[PDB]
Amino acid sequence: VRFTGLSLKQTQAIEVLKGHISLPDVEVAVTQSDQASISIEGEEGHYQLTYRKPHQLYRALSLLVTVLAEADKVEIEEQAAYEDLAYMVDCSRNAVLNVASAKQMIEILALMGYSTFELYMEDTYQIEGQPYFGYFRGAYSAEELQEIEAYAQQFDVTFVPCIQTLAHLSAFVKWGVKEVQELRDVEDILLIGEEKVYDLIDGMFATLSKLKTRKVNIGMDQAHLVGLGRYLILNGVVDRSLLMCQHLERVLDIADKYGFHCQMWSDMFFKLMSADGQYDRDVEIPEETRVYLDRLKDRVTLVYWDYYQDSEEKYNRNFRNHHKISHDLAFAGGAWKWIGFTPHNHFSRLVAIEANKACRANQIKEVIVTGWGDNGGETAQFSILPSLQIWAELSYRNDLDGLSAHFKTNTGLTVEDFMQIDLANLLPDLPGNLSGINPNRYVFYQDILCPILDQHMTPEQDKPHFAQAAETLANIKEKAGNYAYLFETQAQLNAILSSKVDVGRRIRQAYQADDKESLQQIARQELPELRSQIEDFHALFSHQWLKENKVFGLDTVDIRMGGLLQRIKRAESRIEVYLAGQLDRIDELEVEILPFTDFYADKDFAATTANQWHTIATASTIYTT
Amino acid sequence: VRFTGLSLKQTQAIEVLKGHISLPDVEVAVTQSDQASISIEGEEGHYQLTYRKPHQLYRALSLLVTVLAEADKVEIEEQAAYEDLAYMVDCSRNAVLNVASAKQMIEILALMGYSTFELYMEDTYQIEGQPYFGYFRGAYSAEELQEIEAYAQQFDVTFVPCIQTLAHLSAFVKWGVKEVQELRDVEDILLIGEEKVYDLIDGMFATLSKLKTRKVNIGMDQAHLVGLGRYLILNGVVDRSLLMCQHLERVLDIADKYGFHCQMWSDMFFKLMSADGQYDRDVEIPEETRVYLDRLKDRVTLVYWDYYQDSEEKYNRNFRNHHKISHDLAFAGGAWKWIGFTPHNHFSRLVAIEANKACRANQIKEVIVTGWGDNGGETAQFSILPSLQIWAELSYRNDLDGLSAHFKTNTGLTVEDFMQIDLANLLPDLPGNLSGINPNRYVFYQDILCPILDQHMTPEQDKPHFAQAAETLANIKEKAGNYAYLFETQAQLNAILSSKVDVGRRIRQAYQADDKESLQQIARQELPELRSQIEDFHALFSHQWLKENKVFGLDTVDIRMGGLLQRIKRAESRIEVYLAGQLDRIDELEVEILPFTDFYADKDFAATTANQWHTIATASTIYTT
Ligand SMILES: CC(=O)N[C@@H]1[C@@H](O)[C@@H](O)[C@@H](CO)O[C@H]1O
Ligand SMILES: CC(=O)N[C@@H]1[C@@H](O)[C@@H](O)[C@@H](CO)O[C@H]1O
Repeated sequence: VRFTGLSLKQTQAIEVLKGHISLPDVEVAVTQSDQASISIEGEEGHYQLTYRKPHQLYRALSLLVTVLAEADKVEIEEQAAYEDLAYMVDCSRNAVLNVASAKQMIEILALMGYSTFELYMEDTYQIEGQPYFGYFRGAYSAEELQEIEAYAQQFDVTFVPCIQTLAHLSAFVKWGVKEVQELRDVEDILLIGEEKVYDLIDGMFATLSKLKTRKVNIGMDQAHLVGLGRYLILNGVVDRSLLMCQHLERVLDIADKYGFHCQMWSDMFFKLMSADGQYDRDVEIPEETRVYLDRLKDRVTLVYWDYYQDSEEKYNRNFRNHHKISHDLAFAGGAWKWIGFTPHNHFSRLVAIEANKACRANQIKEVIVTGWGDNGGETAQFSILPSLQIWAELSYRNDLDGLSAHFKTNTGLTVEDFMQIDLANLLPDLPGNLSGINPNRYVFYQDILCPILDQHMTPEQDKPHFAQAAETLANIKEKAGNYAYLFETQAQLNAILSSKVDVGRRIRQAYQADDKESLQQIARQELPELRSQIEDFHALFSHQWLKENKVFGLDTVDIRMGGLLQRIKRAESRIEVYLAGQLDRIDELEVEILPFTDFYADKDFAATTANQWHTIATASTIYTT
Repeated sequence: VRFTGLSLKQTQAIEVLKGHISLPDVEVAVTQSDQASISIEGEEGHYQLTYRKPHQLYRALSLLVTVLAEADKVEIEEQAAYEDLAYMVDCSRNAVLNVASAKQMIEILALMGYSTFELYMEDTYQIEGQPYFGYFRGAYSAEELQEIEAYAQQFDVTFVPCIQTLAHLSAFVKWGVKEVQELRDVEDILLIGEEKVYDLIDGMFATLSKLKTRKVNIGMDQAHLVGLGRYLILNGVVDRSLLMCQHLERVLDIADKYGFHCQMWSDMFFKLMSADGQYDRDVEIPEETRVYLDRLKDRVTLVYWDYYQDSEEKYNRNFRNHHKISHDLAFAGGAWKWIGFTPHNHFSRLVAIEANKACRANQIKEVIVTGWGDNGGETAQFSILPSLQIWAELSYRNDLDGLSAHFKTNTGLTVEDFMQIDLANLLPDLPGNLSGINPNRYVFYQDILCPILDQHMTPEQDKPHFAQAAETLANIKEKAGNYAYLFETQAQLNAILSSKVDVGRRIRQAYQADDKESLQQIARQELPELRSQIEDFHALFSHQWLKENKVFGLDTVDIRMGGLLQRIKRAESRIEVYLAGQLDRIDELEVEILPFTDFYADKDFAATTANQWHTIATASTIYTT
């Protein structure tokens, strides 16, 4: 590859990206031009490449590599619909992306066309004088954040931290020392009005001000009981919509002190000013709150977040609700990686297509693609690359015609192969448009003796689905190069699910039929083999985790999986005592299984959504007193 | 032994009790008399024994066996201070007392002098038409409760179910079906004013009405956020003291429909009407509430519960507070068995002495001794027998001069030997008068690599304390007869704690000193042996659990211990990886350990209180989303 017109910075960036893409032997003249986000023209090995914004050079090169495998003549012109496209990684659900993996992620985002990289850190960044904040969580040092940001800057990608300045601070506020307890209202919510809370928040911005970036998402989502705990005890009943504004104004003043411009999640305005306390509502704004908001709206960008709607109209409705408060809006979409071990790129594609229509219809300047890790971070950080390419394609081209070819240029895999990563969730009888259906997770963590999700299993279809999935994924692993770990992990999981999906039911059928030879088989052969496979899964999972994340947080998985293993040993031992005639009855097996949840009771399929480890694993108490 | 004056019922009861006590070959003439709770006179093999209330015969027999070992001549007269002395077993914290153990407990309570046996059941009794209420919890059927009660009736011991009609329903309200969710306010609290809530409660009393007893404790403690969840969203802001009264009225109306008389925990009146939301307060009663409350207080007995005070004076202050609301009061004291694996009979003794003074000074007629099982029910049900004998002696004699001798008649062990059961809690530098200090539990469940309670350990003291305790307990085990299991369990726990108390610290010390030999030894000898020892403990614990309780709830302990075991394996593997030179640092060990809590920071000792498994075991998230 011969380039003319590059700076040293750009030539060095390109050197890094040769680790992902193969530049052919051609001559490319490069310039900045406002004419297009990306333009590439020329033929017979001599090409002219222009970008509007510096970071767009890297997507241009991915396009160039792609189209030259196909043809000698190139006519590319792209007009991105969004001023900014960002990817936000969850670093608060136990999985803290390690620095080396943050660098890989940045490289890929740059090839895809993202302008912005973001980390969501509730308590997982260090604040001077707050030793419990992020303690044993692998909180990023200021230096690590600076290194990560500086790396992104190598590709003209900007960095935006997503923090919390109200709720979602559960891992911090649990620490039973006065310096932390005095900051609390209730649950995971900080105490509005308490000066020590504003000292903490000032501390958050002092840390962040060590970065170059002056753009921040301050959070403030899901503070459902705000003003109703220690706040209510100290101050009595207040208008909670005004309370939100008072808090918001204090935080904005602190941001201003450090020169930051803020975004925030939008949901609490709607929840606190709607009759049934929900996000998706047209709001009745009390006049005093309307006056307060009118002055605050000019100082903050509201982020409408929605990972769920299957149609443009549903989004547009919410955009119209938001316009009643502000026209300075951004949108946050979803790269589904928060439903256990296995992502849902398929569902992500479905909703992105529709969200992109709505966002364009409402002149949304910025889309933030979110990669949440709900309830323990058990899905791989790189599991959702197809979703990321999907949104990039939608911004730059408004279609997916180039999705797989650009994807294979950037990763070595076709997007279709990569999206087989979803397989543990893709039961055949599901419609593609319902969210959160996560058998990958609940089949895995379910008990043996007390299988409380058993009514949601359909062994005739599920067993061969999982078995075939494991074979499909082993084949993809062998051609996945450096992405192999992802597929190996999923293959082993599907192998486990193919038998575990009904082992609990088979134990009960054998018990009821008095088939003792079968119980003996299950206790002495199948369940010990099940433990061996789970330990193999745990090893693969640990390799995956340690490759992507800091070690901190893996401990919760160690605990969860060690518990599962011990519960399988209980199944073995209880069966043995019964077979030895030292029990008349196995009481666990005498209990009739009820539906776990009725959330999809009306549908013809049996699967469901169950995404809390502690209620998957047992009907007993385990965290409560 | 030969008796005259016995009914058939009494003759049958004494036959059963010969299983516990050794009646000497003497002649006893028995009659009821008003002259004393119990009197015994006579000599030379011929005795006259009177009792006031039928159940007191059985304590009288315990006393007779005791004194006849001392002497031929007998002069006994007792006047009990309390009309009723009850023991309440927690059957809601995962450990549901099996029917066989309920019968043993009743037999022992009879010999001690208790008039009343109680079971605390949040969701752990069956309600027709409510299939999720007690699901997979080992909830008692009506027939099991009837059997337990009829068995108590054999000894003229009455039965009082303790239930919940407001909060503490967490194991039920988690179930994600509409028929459960529609009953919810917030957290573990039912939705006041919802008719389906009142249908549920009617169901509760429908079940209980199948019993003979017409006395019930309806709960209503600790509903901290009542009115502030779904209640607030549906109904707006209301006077919460009035809300409580409205709910209470409804519940009492349901009780009246079935002929019940109610007791209730008193705390929410004080908490809702005090300015800081605390129990130990003389409260200003709002005017509208006083009207409502004065009516309600004539329909229910308030139970002042307090397990913590080391002085009469503090109890007296709270009695005075209560007396400004009602003179229809009972008192609840504590047999401390809710702080992990190991009871605190010693601390129970200390507070009982002072509480007994206060109850006597305030004319209290009924004392309920409570045996809570907080956060998984991991302490043995029979671990607190000394605390039970203590309260019986305080009622009947107003002193403990007879405590050890009556205890040994009743159990075969001196009370001093039995109370060694407490040892895993009895660190030598603790004063006797501070509650909740439970190294038994937190030393056990603490992580290895990330030992977040390490600052609370005092190895030079604690190590020989635990090792010596294990020997002491092994000796007592050998003379404990049918109670041996209790001491066997505790012996193995103390053996584990003597090394585990500082294994995390020694790993850190060897790591910093670069003592790779000690790291090897710890990885390859100590930690595998530790896992072996914990598996033995798990085996002993399981035998104890299955002897005393239903199998339901053991699963949570399997999970917890399974997870601990797996975390010890992680410590082994991380060290190995490091020893192999495939890591430059073990990041877990580079984190400086802070105090876990400042609760007892001002004291001379290092130990503390930490009684939530999920926060002992990890600093990561584990139940939150
Ligand atoms: C702003 C926002 O997205 N908040 C939460 C987020 O933390 C994560 O849990 C996500 C996926 O389930 O759901 C949202 O309710
Ligand atoms: C009425 C009552 O005693 N309520 C609770 C009880 O459930 C138990 O948890 C106990 C020991 O901690 O503490 C209490 O505050």
